[PDB]
Amino acid sequence: RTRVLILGVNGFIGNHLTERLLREDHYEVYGLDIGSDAISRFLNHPHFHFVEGDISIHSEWIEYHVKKCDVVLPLVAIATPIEYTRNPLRVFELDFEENLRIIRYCVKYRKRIIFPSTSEVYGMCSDKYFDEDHSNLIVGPVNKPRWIYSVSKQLLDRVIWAYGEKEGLQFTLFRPFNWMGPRLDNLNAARIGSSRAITQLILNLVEGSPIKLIGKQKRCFTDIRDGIEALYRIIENAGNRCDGEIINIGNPENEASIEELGEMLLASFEKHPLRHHFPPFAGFRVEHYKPSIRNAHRCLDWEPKIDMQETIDETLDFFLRTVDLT
Repeated sequence: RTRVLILGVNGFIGNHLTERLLREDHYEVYGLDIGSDAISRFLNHPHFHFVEGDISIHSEWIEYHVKKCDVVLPLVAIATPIEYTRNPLRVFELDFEENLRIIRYCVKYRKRIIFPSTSEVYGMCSDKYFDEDHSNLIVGPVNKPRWIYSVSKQLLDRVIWAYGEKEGLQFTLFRPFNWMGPRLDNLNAARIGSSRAITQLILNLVEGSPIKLIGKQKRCFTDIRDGIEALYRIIENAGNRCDGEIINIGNPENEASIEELGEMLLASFEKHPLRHHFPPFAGFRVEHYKPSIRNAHRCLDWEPKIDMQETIDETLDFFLRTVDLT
């Protein structure tokens, strides 16, 4: 069966992607990380193999699994805004330099690489719907440090594209738009996956802190149920329709501003069985951004199905029931 190397498996995507692949009968999953607390349910599974490791520290050990496997999924990256501006150099070394090494192992051993790009690469693009193949990418002056993340991920994309063009690297790039659902990534985990904005809000509701509002700008959210299904089809690569493709993965109908998202969580929150176990709501303390999903349609015959309310209730519910009250 197909050997899937998941680098940074101890989190949101690794958990859902693993559960999925394992439901099928033709995948062998090699999940590499420094801890397994988040995928313990899979440790004793016959087709799962935890691999002790760290992409900043290990060189050889990782190169070896790239060669030993068929498809590689690099999920390790610092994807926390405050950090873009706080420890930018560390964000560049991990996100850019260390992943570049993995990309290179992939071209060297002729392996398929499914790389998580970012929805942030579009920047201040005026298109109502961001198009992987046509939208221009707009960022601010170099003196506006917040963009180092976006531009870094973008340069990587370009380098992957270059290897695909001049050296036969087989690949697929995916750009997830605010994925959410059960088993969210810890706010400070350097693993790509779950929307930090919504997990910060749930955190607010859980800790009794207020929801801070810049809350104007609107965003698209995607249920992990719909998102992981898409990712899974990219691994399937039916008819190889994904080779050389860049695919946005989001539900363009779930639009909502920070304040609207918050309002939605509050509602589901106030009606939740465990509501009494959480502090009273602290209150609210004072452009476009939609993805085009044509490529997803084309390459995957994919279309988001879960209704937004359903996603809101479930993500919150699972979170509340998982909270360690003691």
